[PDB]
Amino acid sequence: AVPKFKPSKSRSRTRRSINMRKKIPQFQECSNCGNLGVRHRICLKCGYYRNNQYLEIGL
Amino acid sequence: NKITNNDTIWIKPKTVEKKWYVIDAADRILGKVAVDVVKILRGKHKAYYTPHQDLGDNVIIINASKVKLTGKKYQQKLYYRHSRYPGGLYSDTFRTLSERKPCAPLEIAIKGMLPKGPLGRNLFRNLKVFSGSEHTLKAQNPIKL
Amino acid sequence: LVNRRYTAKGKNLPSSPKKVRPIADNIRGESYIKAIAVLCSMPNKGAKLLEKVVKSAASNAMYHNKNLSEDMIFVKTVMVDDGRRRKKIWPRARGRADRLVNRNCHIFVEVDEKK
Amino acid sequence: MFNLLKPKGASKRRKIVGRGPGSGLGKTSGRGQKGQKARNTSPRLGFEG
Amino acid sequence: MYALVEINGKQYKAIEGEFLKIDKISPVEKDKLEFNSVLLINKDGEVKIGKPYVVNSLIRCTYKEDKKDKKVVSYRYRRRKSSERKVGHRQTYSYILVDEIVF
Amino acid sequence: ARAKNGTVHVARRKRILKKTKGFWGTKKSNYKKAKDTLRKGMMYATRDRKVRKRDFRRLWISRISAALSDTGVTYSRFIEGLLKSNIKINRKILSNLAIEDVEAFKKIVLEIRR
Amino acid sequence: IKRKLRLQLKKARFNASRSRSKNKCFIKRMENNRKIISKNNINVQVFLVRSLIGKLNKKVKVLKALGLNKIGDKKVHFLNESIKGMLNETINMILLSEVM
RNA sequence: UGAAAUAGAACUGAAACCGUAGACUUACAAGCAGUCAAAGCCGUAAUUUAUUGCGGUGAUGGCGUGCCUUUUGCAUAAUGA
RNA sequence: ACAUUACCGAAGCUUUGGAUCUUAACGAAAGUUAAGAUGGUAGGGGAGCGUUCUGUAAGCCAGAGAAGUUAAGCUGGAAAG
Ligand SMILES: [Zn+2]
Repeated sequence: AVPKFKPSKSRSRTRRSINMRKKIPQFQECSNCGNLGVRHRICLKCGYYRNNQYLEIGL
Repeated sequence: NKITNNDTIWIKPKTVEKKWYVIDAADRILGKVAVDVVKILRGKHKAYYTPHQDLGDNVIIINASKVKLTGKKYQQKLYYRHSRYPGGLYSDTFRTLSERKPCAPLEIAIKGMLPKGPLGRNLFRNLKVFSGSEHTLKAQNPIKL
Repeated sequence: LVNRRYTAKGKNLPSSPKKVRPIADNIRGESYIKAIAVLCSMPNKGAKLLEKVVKSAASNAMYHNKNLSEDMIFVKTVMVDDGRRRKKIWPRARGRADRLVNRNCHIFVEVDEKK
Repeated sequence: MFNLLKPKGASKRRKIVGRGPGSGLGKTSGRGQKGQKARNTSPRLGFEG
Repeated sequence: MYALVEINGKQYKAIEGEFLKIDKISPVEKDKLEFNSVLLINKDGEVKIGKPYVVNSLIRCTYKEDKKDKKVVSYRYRRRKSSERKVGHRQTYSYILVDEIVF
Repeated sequence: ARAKNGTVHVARRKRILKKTKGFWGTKKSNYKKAKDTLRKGMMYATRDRKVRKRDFRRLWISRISAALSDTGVTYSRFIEGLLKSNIKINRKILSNLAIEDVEAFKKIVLEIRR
Repeated sequence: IKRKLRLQLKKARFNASRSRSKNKCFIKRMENNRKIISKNNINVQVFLVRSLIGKLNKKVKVLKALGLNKIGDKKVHFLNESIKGMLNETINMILLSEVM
């Protein structure tokens, strides 16, 4: 239940690069402000979404 | 100044131009046919033969279903294989193997006699075996042997 | 190689380089707008740290080159090195103690005018 | 510069031992393999075992 | 045109205007060399083969220089015996420019 | 009289690492693995320097045997006639000849068959 | 397969795998050597053709008394009873030619 | 400001270790990872100029049971890092 | 199985250089040639490399760039320079 020999840097690098990989979220520019917002989410900059106000963005 | 190299000569494989040789196997003996094929494939008939690289020609075998054997081999020679599962050892006599795959005996023999490794596998890629007396590589004008 | 007029550097930031490098990979070579959007969206500590450094680098470039707006800039290079470490103790059973390393990272971003 | 010019053979060097394989006096350093003698000792008293 | 010639018991393929690297030759013979043991001559199509030497066929050369090769190292060591030996070496070679092949 | 100055071990290690440049993995930078691989490599170098002679002579023989496959002279018989007719040309030379100028080698063979 | 039997078998096969052509060459050499030794009071040249490694101690001593230490050793000797006895002892490792 | 600001809370800053960029190679392959041969590609220098060298990578072929202790004998699945 | 003529095949032998040692001869010595002899654990003998410090040194080389690290190239039979 313990490593038998230290793995090679190749194997460690391969495993690390494959696992620690985060995927980009999709985007779609807001119809109101033109910001690039996450697709299917309220715009975090102007608050509109499909031409409807839902937030009141502060500071 | 220039020096006359008195060293062994190596010919660049991009200046060697591979031909195709037709070999008939009718009424010949399996081992002899395979030996001839291996000698041609390996490049051992050219003055600049080299085991490093692939410099020999290609071979088309026709009439592969008419190779003759001697002795009781037709009834007794066994071709084994293992599925890697436990107990999964399957044998196949020459008769049955020939009927199911007419080209199998000669392909197996040539594969055994060729060298081993990436170049050996490539050499076996350089070989075409046909059961009948006709082949589809008419576009290459193969030289008969 | 660096046009050190156009770059930002953030030293000893509170995250591990192993955790910040993938986020850097996702924005290397992208346009500034796309990279800023990605870093704002993605909810990672490394994402926020890169956001600050990238915004600062773009600010420096703009300040020194007044005719360069937010949409001619692309993130040319991004480097994430490892920084100081601090060791603290995590005590376990039977009087056994283990040392519990905390890693920091350096972040270097250079922007450049787009193709 | 006047080069004292020592007479030859006037000072042997030493038998520095245990300083490498190439010197011929390597790991075991002239003592042999094991036993009482390999570890500093020999029963002195004109001993015959 | 070329010659297959033996020098000090080593074959070489001599061509006119063209250097040969051979084993070091004595300082005494650093002036002008004549070699009389020609094994084969190919002249513009037709070839004469000696038994063992083609008669009335010489090669005349001018000594040029001596030159050392790259350094090689002979190393050996005995496993778990703590013993080894290392020796350097550089072989020396002489360069001779072939003038004419008396054919 | 303390005699410490450690400008020696770094020197040994730098020479070893200089000679072990292209090796795979950790054998190119670590001192211990580089020294082990280098030492076995140099012994291989000696052995193989002696083996290269055998390898090249074997290659020459195979090339000669290939160049003779055309005619009906098995090259054991070819060496036979070669010695018997007192032609002291070399395996390397014949192998190279069969490539550079095939017709000269063929003429030699016609001459041997006597 | 039992180790006793396989060792015996491997040794027997190695022993039996000798070539009759080589044996005939050796027989011819032995006949030539005996013919030469049968002479008396001639100068004979002795070549050493088999190594000293692994041979009997007595025979190594005889060969070093003849003057041969390596293969390829050349020594001329005058055949009298002493040299004849030494040659007979070590006949299988020498090649005798005659010095006209 | 200073001679130096990769002297800015620290001289010189090596190796282990972590990266970025470029060159070549790698998804039919069984490599104590090195050595001996060796095409292609890249860099450079000569000979007027596509062939030789020095370099770096390297398809492919031959060979190859880490090292140190202790042993009649260790690749040993004996010890030690 | 028995005959004829061969070939391949090792670091063995021969050939081609180069190094050391011993003996013998030549030579005023120095050295030059003739012969053989140089696998090696335990162990014995001999010759060197490198490090620090002191005298030589109130010398010599350094702010026109010293030690130290780093890159390339080169040299010696090895340490190494
Ligand atoms: Zn919006």
